[PDB]
Amino acid sequence: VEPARITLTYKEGAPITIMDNGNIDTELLVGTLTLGGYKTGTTSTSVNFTDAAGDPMYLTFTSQDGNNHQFTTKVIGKDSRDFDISPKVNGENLVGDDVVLATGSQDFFVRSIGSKGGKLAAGKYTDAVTVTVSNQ
Amino acid sequence: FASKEYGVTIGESRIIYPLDAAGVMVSVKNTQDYPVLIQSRIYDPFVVTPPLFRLDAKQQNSLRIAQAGGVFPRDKESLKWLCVKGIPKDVGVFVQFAINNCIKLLVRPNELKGTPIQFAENLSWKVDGGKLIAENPSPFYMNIGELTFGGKSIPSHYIPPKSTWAFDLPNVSWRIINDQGGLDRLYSKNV
Repeated sequence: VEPARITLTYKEGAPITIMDNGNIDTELLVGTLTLGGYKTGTTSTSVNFTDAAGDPMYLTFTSQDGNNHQFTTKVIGKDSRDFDISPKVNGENLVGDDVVLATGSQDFFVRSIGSKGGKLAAGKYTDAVTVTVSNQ
Repeated sequence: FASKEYGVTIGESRIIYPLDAAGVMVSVKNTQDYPVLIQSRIYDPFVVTPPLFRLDAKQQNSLRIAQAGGVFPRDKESLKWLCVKGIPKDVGVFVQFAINNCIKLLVRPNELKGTPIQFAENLSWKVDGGKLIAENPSPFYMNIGELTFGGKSIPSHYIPPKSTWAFDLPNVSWRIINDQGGLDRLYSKNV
């Protein structure tokens, strides 16, 4: 019988710098997630990235200096014919229809949106993210 | 650019749980170079033992899944999920991940004649309300692993026992996944 192996590799993106007004740029590639091991046929709706903030469709990053500076990110990817697709993030998809994941592995891009409260401060921001895959 | 690796392997991709059996065993491997806590949950008529335990780098252990209570239907299969989680000017971003690897726990009466692949061909199809609808007259989940319509790939889903499921629209072709987790033969029908 066939094991259910799941792997993830996270590659960090370029350094982020706050600009002169206090915003980070939007659409910045925070980093790249490669999901692997799943059996061909596994679909985008069967992958759910969750975090403690639990904001539907976004992963929330929080400062570690006790001022609760936050920004959000989306998680998105491309299918074989270049449609934007996305896994569930806190239970909901931001873009695309449900699709079969690419054979072998699928890359997803973690991309900055913005801060709803705004002015960010320099320092370290973190998130702890669970990736649930529901195997067929 | 620094990378971080994560991985959890379950020794099978589905559990067929004979209704009223004492229990079954499932192996978990931590395929990584650091220790993890393995956190196992079912989505309490089943218990997973141990629900949380330390699994050292590169090690494998076994979970016991045991029916401890729960009444369930005697003419049809039932479905639960076993989920196994491995818990490991500048704006510095630090993210940690954890994989939660989920598989089907199919509760199956012993009495039911045959297995799923004997009934794979019995799926019937209609188009309605902008949707492609499969009907499953068997007592088993038909866990479709590959599905096409008009020759275009459709993201698959199981069809529940004695029931239906509805697919968005993109001749029907499908393969179910069998009890050993392999892809089964291709069937094809006009709607």
